[PDB]
Amino acid sequence: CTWEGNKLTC
Repeated sequence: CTWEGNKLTC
């Protein structure tokens, strides 16, 4: 799980 702009994406 990592960050995308300011959302969490897994």
